[PDB]
Amino acid sequence: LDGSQVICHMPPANTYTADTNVNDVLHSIDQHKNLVNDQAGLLVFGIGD
Amino acid sequence: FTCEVDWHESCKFLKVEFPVDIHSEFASYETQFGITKRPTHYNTSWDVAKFEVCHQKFADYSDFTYGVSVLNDCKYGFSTHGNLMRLSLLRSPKQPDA
Amino acid sequence: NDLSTINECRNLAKAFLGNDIDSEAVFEKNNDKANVFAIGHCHIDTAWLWPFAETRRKIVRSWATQMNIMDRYPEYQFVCSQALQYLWLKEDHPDVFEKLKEYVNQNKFIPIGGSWVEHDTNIPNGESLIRQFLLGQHFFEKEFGVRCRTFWLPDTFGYSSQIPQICRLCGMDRFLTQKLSWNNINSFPTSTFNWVALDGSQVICHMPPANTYTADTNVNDVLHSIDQHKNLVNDQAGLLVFGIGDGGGGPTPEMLEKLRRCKGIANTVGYLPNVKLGNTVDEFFDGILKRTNAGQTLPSWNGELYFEFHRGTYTTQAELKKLMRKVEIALHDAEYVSTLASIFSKDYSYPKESLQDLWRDTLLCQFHDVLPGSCIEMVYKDAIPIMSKVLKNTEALLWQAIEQLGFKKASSSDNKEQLCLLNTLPWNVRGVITETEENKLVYFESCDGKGILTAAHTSLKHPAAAYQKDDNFILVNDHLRVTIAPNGLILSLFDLHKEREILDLKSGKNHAGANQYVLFEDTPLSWQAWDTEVFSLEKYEVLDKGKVSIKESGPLRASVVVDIPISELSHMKATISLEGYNDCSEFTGVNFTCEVDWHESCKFLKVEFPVDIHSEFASYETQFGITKRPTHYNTSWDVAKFEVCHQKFADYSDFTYGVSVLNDCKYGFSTHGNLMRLSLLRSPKQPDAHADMGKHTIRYAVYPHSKPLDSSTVRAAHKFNSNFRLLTRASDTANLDIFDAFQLVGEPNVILSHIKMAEKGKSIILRVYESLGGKSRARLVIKSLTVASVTKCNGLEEDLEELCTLKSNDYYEVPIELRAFEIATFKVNL
Amino acid sequence: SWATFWFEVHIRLPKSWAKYEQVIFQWNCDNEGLVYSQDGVPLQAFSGSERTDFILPDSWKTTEDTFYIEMACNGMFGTGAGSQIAPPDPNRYFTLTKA
Amino acid sequence: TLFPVLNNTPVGKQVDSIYESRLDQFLSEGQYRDFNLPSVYDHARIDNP
Amino acid sequence: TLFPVLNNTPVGKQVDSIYESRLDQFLSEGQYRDFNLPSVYDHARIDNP
Amino acid sequence: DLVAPNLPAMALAYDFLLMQQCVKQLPSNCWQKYKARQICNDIMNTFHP
Ligand SMILES: [Zn+2]
Ligand SMILES: [Zn+2]
Repeated sequence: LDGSQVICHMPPANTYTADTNVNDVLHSIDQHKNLVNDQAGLLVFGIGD
Repeated sequence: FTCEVDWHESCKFLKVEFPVDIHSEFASYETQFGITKRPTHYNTSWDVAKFEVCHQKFADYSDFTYGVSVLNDCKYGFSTHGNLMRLSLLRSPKQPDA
Repeated sequence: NDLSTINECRNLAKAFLGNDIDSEAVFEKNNDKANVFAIGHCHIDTAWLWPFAETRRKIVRSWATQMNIMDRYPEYQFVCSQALQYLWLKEDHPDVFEKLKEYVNQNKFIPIGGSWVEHDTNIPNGESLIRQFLLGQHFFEKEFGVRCRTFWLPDTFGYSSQIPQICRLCGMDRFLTQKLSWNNINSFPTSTFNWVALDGSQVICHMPPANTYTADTNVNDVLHSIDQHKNLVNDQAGLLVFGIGDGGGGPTPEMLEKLRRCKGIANTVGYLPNVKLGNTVDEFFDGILKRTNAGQTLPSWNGELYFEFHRGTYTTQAELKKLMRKVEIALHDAEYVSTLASIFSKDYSYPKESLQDLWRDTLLCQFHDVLPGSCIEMVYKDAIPIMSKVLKNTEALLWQAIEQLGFKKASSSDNKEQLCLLNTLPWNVRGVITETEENKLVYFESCDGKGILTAAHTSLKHPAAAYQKDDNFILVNDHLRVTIAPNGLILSLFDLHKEREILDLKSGKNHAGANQYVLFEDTPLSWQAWDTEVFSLEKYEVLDKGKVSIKESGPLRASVVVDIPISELSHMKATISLEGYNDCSEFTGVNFTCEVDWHESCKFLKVEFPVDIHSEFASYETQFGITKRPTHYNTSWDVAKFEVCHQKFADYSDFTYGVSVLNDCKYGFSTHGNLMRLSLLRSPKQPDAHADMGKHTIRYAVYPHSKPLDSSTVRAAHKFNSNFRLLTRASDTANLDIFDAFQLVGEPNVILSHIKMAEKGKSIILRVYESLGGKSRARLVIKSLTVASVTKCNGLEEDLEELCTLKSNDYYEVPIELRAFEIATFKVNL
Repeated sequence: SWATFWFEVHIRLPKSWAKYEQVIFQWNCDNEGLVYSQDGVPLQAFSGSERTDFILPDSWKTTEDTFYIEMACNGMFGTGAGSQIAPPDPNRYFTLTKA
Repeated sequence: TLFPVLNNTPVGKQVDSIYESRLDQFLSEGQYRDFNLPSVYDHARIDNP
Repeated sequence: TLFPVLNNTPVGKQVDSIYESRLDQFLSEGQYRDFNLPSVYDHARIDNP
Repeated sequence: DLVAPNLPAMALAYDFLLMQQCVKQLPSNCWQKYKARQICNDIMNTFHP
């Protein structure tokens, strides 16, 4: 609200419980909603919840 | 206002509405350490999603000259949309909690 | 080689189109569940790539074609918007106009729009829009017997947030537009919605789903007219507007034949939607309102319809916009003093014909292409002279009325003791500092009357002072202290009452002073004089090679002068001034005046001020109200608003303090994260080889105030824009100050915008409007008059309710109550 | 560009056209034109190649009459000089292709 | 007239997926069976021995 | 650190079509030839007889 | 004519042409398209004739 900022990132694959599949590894970069700014997505794999 | 509610309804949402004769384009709700101004007009899809918002202690709705606030001490969901302030009192869900 | 095969081919075709395509009976089958409504339209841009003398011929050459076609095809109906075009057709060909009104009475050739011209709705002031509707509707009620209920505006480059209320005032509760389908960033959410104004007034707006008002009645046009409807759940009906517009004749007859065959296809093989041709636009909107329970179910759009395209239209053709605002203010003053003279004097008739012609020639140059600066060089070599002539004639009318009141011009020979100042603002301007004959600063104070300000022989209580600290120029005042670097950039703008800096040069990208002049490489994508693009801010050059000199240090107005070299062939001279004052009300802030020798090519000169204000929105002023735009680029709807339209001031205030930027010629502003940026000058080249080359006088004031946007800022903006004419009393028996006859005493946010004489009667029309956004109450004080009645009329001056007028000692004090952003109009019958 | 021409058109239909219920006059100069009758009543416009046919109004096919064409040397959107939004061409010469 | 001058109650545009999937629960005999159509079907079913 | 605490200058997300079609004018010899690359090509072309 | 072309300008022209083709052709989900677009944008922001 006041101006303080944090560098926020969202894993492009819409789950923090990915499976390191081929489509997970793909979506982790190809589903990046703003690729013009930075071409790097985080893959968070596991079985959560 | 103090509601003593014997609540036993199933899948019902008890809310309370006040039309307030205030014509502003936004409503100031209170959040952690500040004030968040939400729309009141359903213009874009980003405003149709905000049909019920979170507020800590008071939901304000004021034009340039006069204003109405709604304060509370247990409720957290409010909805101001076009002169009609609506405080969400009680839900009766059933799926994870019978 | 055989012509009977033609007829048996037609018979083979009749298995797909049906048997009735040869006649007008195709539209009589299945005319109950109609989805696409077809109407013929001929959009003739009054002056876009041709002079007005060419449109005077385009009008007749298109409308006569339409008369003959409507004679041949009985089911065909036609619409045309501008009433000025009807006036031109009746001036050129009166017999053609007689036949035209015959067609109009025969329910064909529907006159729609209800306005004078298809004006731009962003740049002209609110009274200009009300005059558009007044003139158009009066012309239509006079010539024909129709009063248009549908505001037709398909080509305007952006809609203001108060248009629905102005439409509701002037009897038009419908709206049709097509331009908002050209959004290259955000597809508009709906196609048939309820456009709700700033205050709550609503019009049922519809956009032809096919993104052109120049459709071709093809199969894909008829399809898209229903299948491209952006909200089909609310109402399944789209309008097909077919023709050849943008300055050309209407629909060819083969388009009517293709429409007949499309209806035949829909009748026989039901894939195409059921076109209905024998229905007007009013019947179409009546059907829309009937099927949705009086529009209570359609989506709503509250506020401004932002057109995310043609954003350089605010800045291009700067001199025409300066002249337009000067002419609007001069017309206000002209009919104000003329109303006073006709009220008080005995042998003075209110100049109805002169003012009517002046308003016509002003509204003609408010076309949605002429005013926004999107025409060829010849159109502007025609529009600048007619606009300057309108300004000169308005000044002459004002002077005739004033001399009838008992004053005369300054003449630069009367003594300074006998100089007065005409105010014409509906409140007491505490003091005005002005030059008289030799750049001689004279201060005019009025402690008693709001109309005539006398000169002030006594000195000022709080004078300005321009001195020089170590290699820095300080314009000190009682309120502000402006520390200016040796290179022109304001290093500091300190407030002396609330001890706080108002710049924030540390954070943000702007790290070197406020009032920073920047040259952006404009280079738009497609349309050069229309568009400015969001990528133009990445290439820029800061002008930091200036040199500051103390121009004046007198008690009335301290001021430095900076000679800033823009480039080769281009130069500028920025005068930074701070005036002295008696009351804090008088203060207008730090004034800046740029003398720009502008010769750059595809450059955008803007001026930036970081303001140390952290709010999430900025309040700009629009016609009769305040529009709050974002400042954060959060969603795509905010990335489109990287440059917005504002009438007189752009405010940016947090809960405790605020900065406004007032102006009198510029219309484009951009507030985004502590950085306010006023767009000064564009240099397009495509429709105008020399668009803004020459000499420009750009005035703008940074007015810092110590609260959220209050009425003080609105009054300071109106004072900054107003013209204060130096008067001199002519007779000591009629020099009475009757300019306080009509006052508005009450809350300061209620502005007595306009005073006028009735269009038909001898009653006084007062256009009042609250300007900030709160339901207020006030009292119209009518001092030196005997008031027979005071009714509340609409925009066209038909009475609705009769107000209860009090009766004090000598005045009357009609008590009025205005809503959030209401535009009320009061007819005072004397 | 913007230059006006006035074509007095005098036609005589062949007699064999006692048939041919509809007779047309075609005019396809790349510019605007407006047919006036002998009395000055406008009847139909020509705009480039999208509007050429002018139906003779079943009245002066029997007797050889004359009408007038006020041809304005400019396109539907002015002259252009390269594109529609380009600055007008001071010299743009049009050619009559159909009469 | 029937068209109100003042519109002080905004109406939003119905989101496609939400209002589309809402129709699935009117004929569903699942969690909201008692509020929807599959509750007035029976009219006093009888199965006692 | 290098990451600023206060972010008082918002940055928008680049629209695809606009910033995509902008690249068309850097090599174009059309209206903006003098501001783009097809103006430093020549290096004193000579064609006089 | 008799030109003496700017060799680095022509090299940059070919580079920018290839990258603009990569922007126009590569699918809407490949990060190479957006990296090329960012580089083209920086080149256009960098070049002063
Ligand atoms: Zn969880
Ligand atoms: Zn137009």
